[PDB]
Formats: sequence, structure tokens, C-alpha cells
Amino acid sequence: MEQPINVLNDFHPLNEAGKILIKHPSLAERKDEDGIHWIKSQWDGKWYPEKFSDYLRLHKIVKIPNNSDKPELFQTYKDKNNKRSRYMGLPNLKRANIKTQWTREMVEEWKKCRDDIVYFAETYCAITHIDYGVIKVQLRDYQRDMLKIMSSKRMTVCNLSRQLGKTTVVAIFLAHFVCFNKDKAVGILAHKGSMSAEVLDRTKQAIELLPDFLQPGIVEWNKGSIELDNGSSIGAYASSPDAVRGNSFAMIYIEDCAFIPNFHDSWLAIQPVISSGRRSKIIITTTPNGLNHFYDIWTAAVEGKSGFEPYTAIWNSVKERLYNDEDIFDDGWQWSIQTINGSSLAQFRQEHTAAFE
Ligand SMILES: Nc1ncnc2c1ncn2[C@@H]1O[C@H](COP(=O)(O)OP(=O)(O)OP(=O)(O)O)[C@@H](O)[C@H]1O
Repeated sequence: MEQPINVLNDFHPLNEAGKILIKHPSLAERKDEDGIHWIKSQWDGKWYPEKFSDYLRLHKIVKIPNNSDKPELFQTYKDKNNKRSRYMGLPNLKRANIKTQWTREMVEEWKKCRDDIVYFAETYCAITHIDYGVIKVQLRDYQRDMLKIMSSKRMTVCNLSRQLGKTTVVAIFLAHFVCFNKDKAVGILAHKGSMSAEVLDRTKQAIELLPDFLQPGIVEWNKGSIELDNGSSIGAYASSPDAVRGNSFAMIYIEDCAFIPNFHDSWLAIQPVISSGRRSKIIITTTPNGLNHFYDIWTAAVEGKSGFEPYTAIWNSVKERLYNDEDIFDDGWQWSIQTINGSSLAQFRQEHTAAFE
């Protein structure tokens, strides 16, 4: 007699020792509904179509309407044809201090965006589709949760895995912050100034696609910073105490925190900012890098020993990974095995499961 009767013959390297970290898909609940077969995921308890074709089919493909002739359709309207209203002849950018008249519905739609960040993102923000082109973004569940937390909590620390599309949500969040808040100076810090400039570029891209009524008048538009008519701005800097002390930020965003050398001095400098009577917001995102400065920040937050709200998302947050090479749902069995085999368990744990090793 070989292994017992009712024991699966499929094994996974992630289930390295007596502990089952990933359950085989054949053990999952199944059901038929809406004319197709569904399988329940062990990662979020949600139902997913068995066929990738259905998973894709169920996604809404909607383009960002191009309308520069009907102001009555203010939601998609942008007066680019009339260069006068344009910021230095720039078609997609609105000029500052341009006295304008609004209707009642316009004020309500503007307020709705100001108070519902997720609605704002999925109605006026977009991503580029390889073939369908530039379309409205359908936020992944983790992106939706991340947006809500960054917006509702004063200070947030995010421990993420790699390649989750997090820059997309950060850009949207920053665009939302400066477009619906007045006199807010935002500072983006990273190891290298060029890294911060990239985060700023993604944020500028989001603001550029916005319709006239949601888009603030542009006052400044540089590679290292921008300023809007409402007095809000964003600046890209290289992390250092000087950069922190050098400006009075209403919000500081730190990119890839665990990979910033000697971040300790920057962290110390940020303490007065945190404890300031102005109630500044602090947002940190990064993938882990061992037991260094970030591990200390993360642990304090998880332990509830600081004012930071912890948030985490790992490899299974990207649902396309839950379908195998044959376009069949397998809850990520194959994707994780190939990723581990192509690297190692240690690399996978750190890069894809946000472990501190
Ligand atoms: N919710 C989403 N729906 C569809 N596509 C998305 C979504 N979020 C991100 N993407 C796509 O993922 C791609 C990469 O995203 P992004 O640049 O944010 O990744 P990142 O956070 O910089 O990390 P990495 O570059 O390592 O993936 C983009 O081309 C974007 O179109």
C-alpha cells in the first residue's frame, strides 16, 4: 500500500512542512450560476468563473469619452478646442483663475467625487489596455481597500508584494487629494529623486485626463513639482532630513521605504511632522527588506503601538494569477509553483508574500 486512500497526489513547494499554506483547487466549493461554473477562492472566500474567458467577459470595458463640444455633458467635457481656457496651449490642461459658472448638478457631482474616492477613481480615472486602449479603471479589490484606508486614516503603512499595480492606486490617491483639498502641500519622498519624479508623473497623468469641472486650474507644471488653483501642490524629493525640514507638508508619501538607505535619520525627522498640531498625513508603501527600519515601523503599527494603520496585500491580489496556462481557475496553484521554481522559496516569501524572512 502506497500513501493512504483519500490523499491528493499533487504537491506544492509552498507546503514545505506539515503546514498547508495553499490548498489544492480540487478541494474547493463549486457551483453553477448565471449559466457558467464557479469556484470559490481560498484567498478571499469569493466566487470566480472556472474559465478565464468568462472572468474577462464579466469585466466592463468602457472608454474615457472624448467630448470637447458639449459643455452640457460636463462629466466628459473638456474645452480643449478653445486655447484661451487652456494652460499655455496645452489641450488637456485647464488654465488657472478662470471664473466659471456652474449648475446645481455639477456642484453635487463634484462633491460626490470629493467624498467618494472609489467612485471618483472608477468613473474618471483610467489605465491603458494593450488593445482596447485607454479605458476606465476597474479597481482590484485590494486597490479599493487601499484607497479607502489611505483616505480615511491619517497615517497608513502598507506592506505589499511586488507587481500588484500599486502605483496606479497611489497616483489616483494623490490626484484625488490635491484636486479636492485646498492649500495642501504634498511631498513625495524616495531613495532617488528620479523615483519620486516618476510617482509625480503618474499623478500628473491622472490629473490630465480629468474633465474641466473636476480638474483644478493649473498654476505650475514642472518635472519636479506642480501647483493648482486651489493652492495645493506636490513636490518630488529624495528622502533626507533636509527635505522633511525644508517644507511644511500636509501630506508626506514615502515610496519603497524598506529599500531606502539610512532611512532612520529621515524617520526621526518625520516625528515632529507626525506630532505637529497641523495633523499631517503620512503614507508609506513598500515591499519588505528583512528586519531593518521598516520591520520596526510595521511591527509597531500591527501591534498598535503607533498611530499608523497597517495594510497588506500579497501575490493573490492579482486575480489573473489565479488562472493557469490552460485558462482554467486553479486558485494560483500553477502561477505560484512556476514563480517559486523560477526563483526560490526565500525570494518568493519576501517578494510575493511580504515576509520579513
Ligand atoms: N485595476 C487595474 N486594472 C487593470 N490594469 C491595471 C490595474 N492596476 C494596474 N494595472 C496595469 O498594471 C500595469 C503596471 O501598473 P503599475 O505601474 O502601477 O505597477 P507598479 O506598482 O509600478 O509595480 P510593477 O511596475 O512592479 O508592476 C499598468 O500598465 C496598468 O495598466
